[PDB]
Amino acid sequence: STGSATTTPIDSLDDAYITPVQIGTPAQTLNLDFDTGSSDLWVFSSETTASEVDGQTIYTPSKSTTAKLLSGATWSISYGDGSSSSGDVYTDTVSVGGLTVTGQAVESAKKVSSSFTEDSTIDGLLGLAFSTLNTVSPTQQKTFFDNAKASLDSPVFTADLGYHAPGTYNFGFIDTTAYTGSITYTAVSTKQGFWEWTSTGYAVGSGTFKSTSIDGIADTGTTLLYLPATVVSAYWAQVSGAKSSSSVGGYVFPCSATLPSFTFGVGSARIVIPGDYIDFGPISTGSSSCFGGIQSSAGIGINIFGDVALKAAFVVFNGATTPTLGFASK
Repeated sequence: STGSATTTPIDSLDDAYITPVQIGTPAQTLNLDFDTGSSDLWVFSSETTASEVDGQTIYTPSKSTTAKLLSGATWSISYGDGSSSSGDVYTDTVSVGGLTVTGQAVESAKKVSSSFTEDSTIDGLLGLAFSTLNTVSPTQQKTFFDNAKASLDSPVFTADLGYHAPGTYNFGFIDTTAYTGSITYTAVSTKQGFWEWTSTGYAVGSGTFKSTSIDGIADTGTTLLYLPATVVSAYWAQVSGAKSSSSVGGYVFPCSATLPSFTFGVGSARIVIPGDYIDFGPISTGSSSCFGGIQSSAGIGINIFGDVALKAAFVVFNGATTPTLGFASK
């Protein structure tokens, strides 16, 4: 089997991407944030505290003939941005792009933090990291990918995120029309439950490439590119008037600037992030200070190749017995 679904930016900045997902029978379609940095499939639901729902579409298990309470199971998750959610668990039929899993754990939120409530466009998350990170207790549950894997034509999914445009998540096949050149594969460590890999270095604009190992994660659920302070300082030093602002919470730059590109290494291959991908616009409406898309990881504990990086590539998440990541230009 295979599946193929379009993913759409939630706003003009590409702050996140939403992908329609069918849950239950008859189908209830929710728009979920596919997140390769977490491992829970959770949704706004009929159980979510009413004051914490503001425009989201909800999953109502009582209206699904295939929903079953997963008795005694609870979940609770905290993300890198400080957001959180928790609740109970149903099993139900879940389909993405024509690919169906029966008996998928659908984590129904009873509570969500303010950042979720305030984002009316995101109806929940679909985790695509390793199932070792799933938070369901007392019986950990599998991701949609892990449950689909044995049925897929190839045990892979691909992320093809758009810059200010829709893109695609495919399951079970590699669309050889969707990228240019060849795919470079690189090793993955699953020790922390992430798609963790080591970049071979970076360049700023037309500058020379610096060969250096940068361990980090491929995380579709993170907007920006978070790298070591040395790398980030080297990038922003090439932008007149850029500075790190403790009041704003990262590097800002004059909105009048033209940003340089940023290149990262994948083995001997190179992915180039155009400068415009690094512009996240005014820090507040009407400001002439703009927020940078490359930020320091120093206060995180991990480097994160988020959407800023991943949208410059066609990315293969190879879930074979020995997982690997692949990157191609596009």
